[PDB]
Amino acid sequence: PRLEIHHRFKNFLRGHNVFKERISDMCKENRESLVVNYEDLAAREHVLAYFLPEAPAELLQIFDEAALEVVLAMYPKYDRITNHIHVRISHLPLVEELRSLRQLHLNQLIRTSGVVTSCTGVLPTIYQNYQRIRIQESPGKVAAGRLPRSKDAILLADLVDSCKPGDEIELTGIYHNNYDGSLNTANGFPVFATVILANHVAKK
Amino acid sequence: VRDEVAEKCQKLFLDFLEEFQSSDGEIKYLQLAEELIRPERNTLVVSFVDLEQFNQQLSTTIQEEFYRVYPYLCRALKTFVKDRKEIPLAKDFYVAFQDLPTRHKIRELTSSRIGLLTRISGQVVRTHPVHPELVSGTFLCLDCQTVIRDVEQQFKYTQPNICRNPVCANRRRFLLDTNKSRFVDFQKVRIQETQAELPRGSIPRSLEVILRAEAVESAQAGDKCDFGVDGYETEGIRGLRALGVRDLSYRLVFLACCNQMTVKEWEKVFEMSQDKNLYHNLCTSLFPTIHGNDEVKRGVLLMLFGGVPKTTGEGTSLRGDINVCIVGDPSTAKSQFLKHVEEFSPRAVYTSGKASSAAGLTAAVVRDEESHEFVIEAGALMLADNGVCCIDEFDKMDVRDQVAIHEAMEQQTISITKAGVKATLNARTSILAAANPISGHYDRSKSLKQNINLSAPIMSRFDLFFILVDECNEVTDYAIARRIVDLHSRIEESIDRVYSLDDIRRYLLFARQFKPKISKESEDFIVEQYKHLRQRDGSGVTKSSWRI
Amino acid sequence: LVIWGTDVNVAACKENFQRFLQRFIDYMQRLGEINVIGEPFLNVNCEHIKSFDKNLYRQLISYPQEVIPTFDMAVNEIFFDRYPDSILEHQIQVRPFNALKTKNMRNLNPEDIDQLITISGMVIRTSQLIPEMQEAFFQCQVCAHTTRVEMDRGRIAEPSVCGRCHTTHSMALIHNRSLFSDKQMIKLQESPEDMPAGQTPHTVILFAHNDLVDKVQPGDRVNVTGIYRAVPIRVNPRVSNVKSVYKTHIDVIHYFSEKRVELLKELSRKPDIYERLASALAPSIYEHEDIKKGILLQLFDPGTSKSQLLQYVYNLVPRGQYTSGKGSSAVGLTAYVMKDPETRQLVLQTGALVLSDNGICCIDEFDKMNESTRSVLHEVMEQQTLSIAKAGIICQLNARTSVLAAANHTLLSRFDLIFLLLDPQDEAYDRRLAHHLVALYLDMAVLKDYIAYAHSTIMPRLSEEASQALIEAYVDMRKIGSSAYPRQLESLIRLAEAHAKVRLSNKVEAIDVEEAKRLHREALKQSAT
Repeated sequence: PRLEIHHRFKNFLRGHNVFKERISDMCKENRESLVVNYEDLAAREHVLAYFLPEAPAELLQIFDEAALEVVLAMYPKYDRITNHIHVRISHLPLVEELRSLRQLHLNQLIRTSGVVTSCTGVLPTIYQNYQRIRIQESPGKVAAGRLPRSKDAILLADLVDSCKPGDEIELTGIYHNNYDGSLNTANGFPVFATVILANHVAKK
Repeated sequence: VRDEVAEKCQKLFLDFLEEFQSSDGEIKYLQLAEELIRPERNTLVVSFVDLEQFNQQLSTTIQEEFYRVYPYLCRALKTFVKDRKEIPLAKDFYVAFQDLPTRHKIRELTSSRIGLLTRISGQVVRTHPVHPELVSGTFLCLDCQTVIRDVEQQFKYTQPNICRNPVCANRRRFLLDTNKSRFVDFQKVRIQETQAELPRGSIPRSLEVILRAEAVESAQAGDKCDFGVDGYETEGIRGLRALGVRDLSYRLVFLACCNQMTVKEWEKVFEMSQDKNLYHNLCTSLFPTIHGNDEVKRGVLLMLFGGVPKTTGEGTSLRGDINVCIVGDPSTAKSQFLKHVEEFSPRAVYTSGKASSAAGLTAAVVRDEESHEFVIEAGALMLADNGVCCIDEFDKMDVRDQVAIHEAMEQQTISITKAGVKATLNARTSILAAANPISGHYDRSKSLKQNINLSAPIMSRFDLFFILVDECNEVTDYAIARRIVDLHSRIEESIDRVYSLDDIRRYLLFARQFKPKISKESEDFIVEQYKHLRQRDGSGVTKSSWRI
Repeated sequence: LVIWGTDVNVAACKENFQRFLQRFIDYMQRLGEINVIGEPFLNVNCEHIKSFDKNLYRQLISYPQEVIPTFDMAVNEIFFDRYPDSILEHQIQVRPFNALKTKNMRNLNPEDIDQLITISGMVIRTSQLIPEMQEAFFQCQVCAHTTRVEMDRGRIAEPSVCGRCHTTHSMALIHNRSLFSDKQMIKLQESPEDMPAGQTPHTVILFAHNDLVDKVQPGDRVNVTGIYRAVPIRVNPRVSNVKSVYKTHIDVIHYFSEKRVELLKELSRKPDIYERLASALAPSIYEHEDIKKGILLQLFDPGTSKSQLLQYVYNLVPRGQYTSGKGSSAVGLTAYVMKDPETRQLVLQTGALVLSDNGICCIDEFDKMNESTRSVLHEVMEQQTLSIAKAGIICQLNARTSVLAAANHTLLSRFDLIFLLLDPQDEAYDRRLAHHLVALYLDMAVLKDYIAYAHSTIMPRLSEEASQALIEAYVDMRKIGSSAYPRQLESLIRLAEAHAKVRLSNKVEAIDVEEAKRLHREALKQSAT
């Protein structure tokens, strides 16, 4: 929880041939997002991907703080198209599935996977800034066929609607314990309650 | 006191606390240690056996000092990793003891025993969902100061009220550094006092004790328990009131974590095991006041007795329990007796049959949405787990049990479903059954179908059926209630037994520990006769019901 | 030296009582039974001792809250000197039984506080478990010392003496041995059974503790001693303005006729009281005497003499409760399950049937009962108790009672019995009925004890005198048109139960069974088509 890396990372956004090649990749498209892999950060600097359990939430703020800058810097064309970036980072190895879950592993940016048990694709500004999707994982086996604690995740306004009911896909996010339903102000996972913020998705 | 007790324990602990037996010291601790870090469970046990040798005062003063010895021994504990930088990354632990010489009833878990050491025996009841409320942390006043690492913790809502500037909560405070919090883990569940122990006039006791993280999802409702200040601002200052303090005072406060006679009774059991006529030697002792129906009791006798196949085809472990019916006239026609008879046994649950609002076995959490009527308990069925269920009036099962038994029989479970909630349970117990038919005995010429007046897919499932047809047989009936008056003949009579209605309960205790298995031969007479059974039944013989 | 607050001298009668415990002798068998066995907790009576000592005595009720301690001391002064090498940690606190003639707490004074008392009441309900705080300790601030407060002996169980530092109980209480206190509310009901009616009696704010906790059950009958307490009612806990009434709550500290009989004996000697009392019973009406009969036994067209009779039963009897369907469901009997909304917590809410255990139920409108109710009575009658598996108290409810009703469902089978008020279609009988009214235009209290002493004393035995006859009987009762091999026998005995519950004879013959034939016969006949 120190403060230099913000400015550095804003400069680290300026392993970087991929960035130079990815910044050109996205683009005139105007997609309001930015994607990096756990290899991409460490390929440049391994200090960065080390933040992902420790300050991913701020790292997202950092990445958002920097992604606004270099991109509007690189392309002021975006000044008239939404003037904002909401990042969409890539794989982040490891993966805690549906019953690999730990209070240990929370408040952390992780990759995992899960399958729609329910979705709110067309409905939700807090709620309107995201939506909900209810989730579990497994296939059929006798032991795996046992009922798991379903994942109930939120999609923060950019990964939204890319997940569809029946999608056995790969959910990356930040995995918080902000289950403020503790005194009637949130939802979260069951027993090992984790408020998971969301960062990446696989395909239908 | 708070500090020395917080400290002096650790020394007496730590030297005790390097796993002692099988040679001594560091090796056995390391097994416990290496077993811990690697799955990242953070759990151990501390046998009360070695301690009372070492120091029973510790083994005692726990009960006398549990509630402030904890948060320091808790804190010193955590360098099992052999590295102090890897301890604050840890979230929590849960430990246990071994071989406390006591437990206590709930009524024995008293005000003068609240909070204390708990050997943990009883009845899981009326479960809940499971939440990690916050032990310690901050919401410290953004306008003036940041973290103070203590708030919520007890079952409570906010904490911190000592010595502002913002530090005390005579000031606003709500935002929580949610990244910084001991949201721990638990549900609240209403553990009953087991009626199976209880002296008839009882009225059980649904203790609202918790299953926190280590205790979690290991049980189901009906089942085992195997678990500096401010100011000198003193009492009496204007403004202070106890109603902010009492609601816990309104509560539980404790919690939990995860022989000649033998041989003589055996000898009589051995003699009984040597005893011929044993069914008759058994029967009337259990079925004293029924005439006829010697077959019907004969199974019900056996219906008591179990015996299981495991899974070896990788299916389910197969049925051992039994599901048989007695069918006929109106309770007076004593099927009531049998339900009542069985009661002379434990592991035994007893309905008002079915015409009974008693909505249990339609399970649901009792604090769904503000407080909720339907309870997490199919003690209608579940509560006899590894016992037996006894149901009159089974035809009045109209819906909620209706499909319910079907799978439950079949699967020994209760797939709960709410579409925001969903579970499955386990009920491994037998189903004693009896229900009246349409309006009477008409089955002499009418098909069981609709004479049973129930649904094929369960009557089919019933292991057997039996009958109690009523008849005015003066060749007998002169003698019949001749019994019953002689059964009404209380004043100078006592009902003759073959033997106790206890030893039997110890026989069947003695009986099911023995196991059985058929020879390479015995299958034949199964086959040749099951054949012959099907053979006559498959050839067009006069049928009672197409089952085979 | 004095306690002007209660006017007791320094021990003020003590040394009379120390010798009393040794001078009572004819205690002296009991004086060791407490120390040597280990059974504390004296259990006195309405203290008859007043033949011994009045200055000891008059005090007994008087301000004895400062005396019972001295007793529980003074006993122990002697008792610990009697057998100090026994289990002497069993301190003794007295528990009187059938205490002094309480003036029916309905009537007791505002004054009547420092007063040992007893109930003549009935239970409405118990606390179930809610005990309370015991002793204090705060933390102060010179390096915060944890400061005994009510842990400090000599201080009081006040309100606001414990206004801070809850863990300094609420954890420390475990860590410091004050494990919280102990007290048990109950709602009882004073009920003199022939109260003036309308005006109604006093329920109870019981609270007091001891591990006689729960040894009084809901619905219970009374043998119960206590002491008064009360507390001024704040206009608010937030304020000191005063509701000037003190909130009563009670320290539980509990544990001629022969001439009438001779008259009864004549009535017992009298041979046709079954007819004579029948001629006396429900006298208000002409024929249907046959109906009138079984009420005695059972004691043992709308309202067309009916509620009258049931009210005759109601009137005749304390033990019973009149109600009916169609406005008052099962709830007016039982299973009214509902909360104290002032506290928002379910209660075993019930009714008349809970008033009816070892009683007689006067239902009406039995035709009008639902299946959401009346499945109760499907279950009740086959039980005589009622499983209440509910939120706060899963239990069953012994309603070992009696019932009767009538209306204008395959389970008439159960019933005690009711009859067919049909039209004789005889103007003359109407005239006889009219004459019965035109003529219209003691025995009870005798009855009231006639029924009683048998309910007190008598126990029939149907043995080989006439146990055979039952066997001879249901043969005769089944066979005509050949059901009585069903519990008709158990009814028949329940009818033959009566005449020997009559007559003060504990033993039975064919007569005193045989009457019940005609009853069940005529009852079968009138109910037969």
